[PDB]
Amino acid sequence: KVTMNDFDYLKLLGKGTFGKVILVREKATGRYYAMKILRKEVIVTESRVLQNTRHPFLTALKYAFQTHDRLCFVMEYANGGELFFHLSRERVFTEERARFYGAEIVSALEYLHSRDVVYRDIKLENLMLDKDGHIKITDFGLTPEYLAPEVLEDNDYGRAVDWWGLGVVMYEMMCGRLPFYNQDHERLFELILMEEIRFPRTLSPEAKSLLAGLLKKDPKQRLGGGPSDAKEVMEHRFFLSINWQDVVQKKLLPPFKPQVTSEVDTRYFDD
Repeated sequence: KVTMNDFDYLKLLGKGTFGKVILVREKATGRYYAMKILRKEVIVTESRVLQNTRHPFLTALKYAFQTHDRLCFVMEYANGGELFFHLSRERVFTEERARFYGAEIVSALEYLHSRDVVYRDIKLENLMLDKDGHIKITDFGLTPEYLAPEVLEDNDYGRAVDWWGLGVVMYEMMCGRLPFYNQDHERLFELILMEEIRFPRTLSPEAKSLLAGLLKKDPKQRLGGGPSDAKEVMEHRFFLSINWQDVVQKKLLPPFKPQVTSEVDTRYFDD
């Protein structure tokens, strides 16, 4: 069985109300993982559910053990760096790059929704790349929150919020900044709920169509908020060139390859 003594401490990946996430190395394999340490005190929809949700673009739960105090989840750790870091080193991504990343995300989401699982955390900080250029949706953050309108108005974490999160993520990928990046900030509540999001002119009209769709304020009208869930999104104008089987097969080539030797390469483990 796994136990605290099976790992070497590397650094803190994230702290939080729920607990913390540490970057560790399993002495037996020399392999790297992120260990989420949840206070039992503080605490279900997070345990087991993720424990089993396995998908190419979802971080995998390697081991799940518990101390008498906390709950520990050792999960695979992408070593190709964080999306935020790559994005910012380019200000924006080519629309085809957005595309490449968004589709791997759509693939994960279609999957989670097929199991009546709402992700709630689709956002740039939760995105990393693995050694090969492929996306890994993480479960934790190392930025203003852009909750979905129905979450702000009704505390309604239904399927749609994931599509809303997909839109905010690609809007930033293609524009280089959030939708209300300049407008103060304590304004976010009223802006998200009632301000129209405007799109740069430099955006292909399909891309402009996708964003306008993913960012609909009415879940009932969002691209993906319809009973067909992911399908509305997989079949959007913006998404034609795509081969979804290809997508989930990791058969697509990543438009960017992180500069790591092997998953063992610890070079992205800094800033």
